Amino acid sequence: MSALPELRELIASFVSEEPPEIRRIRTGTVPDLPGSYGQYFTAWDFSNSIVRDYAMNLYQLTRLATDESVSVENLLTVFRTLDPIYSTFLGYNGFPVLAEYAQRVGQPAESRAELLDRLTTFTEYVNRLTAWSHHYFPWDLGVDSVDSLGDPSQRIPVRLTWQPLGVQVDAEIYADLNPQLATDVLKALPFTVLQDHAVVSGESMYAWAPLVSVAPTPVRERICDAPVGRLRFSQATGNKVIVQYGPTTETLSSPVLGKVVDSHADRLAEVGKAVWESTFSSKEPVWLTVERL
Amino acid sequence: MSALPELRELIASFVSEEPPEIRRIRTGTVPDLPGSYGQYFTAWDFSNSIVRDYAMNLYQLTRLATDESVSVENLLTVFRTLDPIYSTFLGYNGFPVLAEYAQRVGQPAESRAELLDRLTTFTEYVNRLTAWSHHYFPWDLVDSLGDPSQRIPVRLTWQPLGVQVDAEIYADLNPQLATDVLKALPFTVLQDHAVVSGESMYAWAPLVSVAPTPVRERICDAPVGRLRFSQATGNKVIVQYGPTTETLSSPVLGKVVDSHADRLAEVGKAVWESTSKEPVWLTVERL
Repeated sequence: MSALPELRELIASFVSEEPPEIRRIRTGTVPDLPGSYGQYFTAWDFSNSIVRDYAMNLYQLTRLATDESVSVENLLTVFRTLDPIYSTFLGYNGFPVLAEYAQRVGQPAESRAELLDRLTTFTEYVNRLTAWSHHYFPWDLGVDSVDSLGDPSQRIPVRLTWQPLGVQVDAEIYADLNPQLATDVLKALPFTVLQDHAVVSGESMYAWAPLVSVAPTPVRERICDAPVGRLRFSQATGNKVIVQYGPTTETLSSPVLGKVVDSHADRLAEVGKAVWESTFSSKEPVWLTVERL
Repeated sequence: MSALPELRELIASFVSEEPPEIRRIRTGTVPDLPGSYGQYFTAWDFSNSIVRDYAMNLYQLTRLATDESVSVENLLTVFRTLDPIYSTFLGYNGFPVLAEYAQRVGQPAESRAELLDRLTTFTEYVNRLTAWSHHYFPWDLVDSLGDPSQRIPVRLTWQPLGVQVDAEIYADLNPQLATDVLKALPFTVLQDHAVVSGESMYAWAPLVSVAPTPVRERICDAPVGRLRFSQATGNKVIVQYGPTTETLSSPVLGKVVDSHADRLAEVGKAVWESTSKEPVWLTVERL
């Protein structure tokens, strides 16, 4: 069935509409008034950061609900230690409903039924809150080929569309490299989600996709070593579809999803300039649509 | 024997000196130059936040090694699942040694004592990295319960302010917590101010108490002069000298006597601006 049905309508509402929480935090109208000495930028820094790291904790707890070596009640114990501290502080720092649903996950309700699904739903919920926080946070104040490796018949064509940019690139999903990962993304297609730029990785863009893929990733590519047009699906940082359009420095391995065709790789730099303008200063909503051709 | 004595040497040195990582991140001397565009404040904002939120993960894992229902094979599984995304990103974002010692904690610790000490040593290591990052981060952009005779006096002195209050630790309310805190006396650690609660000051103490805390007080309900030892947010001693808004309940460690509570407002005024990022030291000692 549905773990927390009231959450699924909230995940559906927040893929397109801004959550009231991100608004009250960014406008300094959080009810309890967090922040020291007349100012709320520091509490803003703690809401942006804690809601982000909480989401990383929740995702790995979702991956743990799949591990059968870890006992079910043992996992419920682990969840009822790290989650509480993050929840009640987020409940005080502008995320009250996030705090309330966290206790509902920390319940001995059944086993696995209320472990995997509950986290999945809640993890997708907190990743959507983190998506809007990353968008509306004032960052302005401060080898061999994997593309060749693989059956050419397992390439699934997709088109990326940025509005109101009006730009469309054509990409290719690598479905034989990470089978279940590609299946998890194609079953979520099509989706239109807010587009944001990477803030530490360099010339890269990521958008939180509406899914919680727990699929294995046998093929992973180092980010800094990714070609122009690289499609990556980072499950650990919030199930994001990442499009790299230039040089990046992050040396970590992220799952490989595919790549934009070379004829359309020239149009990614302009979109990245506009999307960086969307995350760094303007805060103007640039939407991304991934769809199957 | 300690699990990682070379880490214990780093924890001892960082009480008075700034870690070499915290220096380069605050100055933008990270080797691969992280951060988008030409600015590095985002890499700074991520290093301060990720290492602060990582220490909380490490502390609850340290508390999980006391749970005997969770097996050492199971705690190592939750470690080898939740740790990498935080350790490898920190290793790239200016904490390479933190990444190195993180895998060494996830080894097949033959015993729960072996794994727990790896956690306790590493938790204090990351807690001091969070302490110096919190100090140099540009943010400018129940008393009647128990018996009085069951309470131990201490003396707090802030340099170079020269301000000295006399406090009283309630050793009967949270016995294990108070015992674990007194064992660190005397200690001189950097004093910082709270940035989200209100008029409060905390300083990271050189210990990792996982002692039970039966008596916890809501911060918004805490009187002026309240001594709190929050184990979850990095084992720091907190002195509230004015109004606070945080509604979370932190363990009660003691309180500065009413006679010297008039002297706390001045220190907090010269500590809020110190967190200017100018260092201020705190010495707590047994009288």
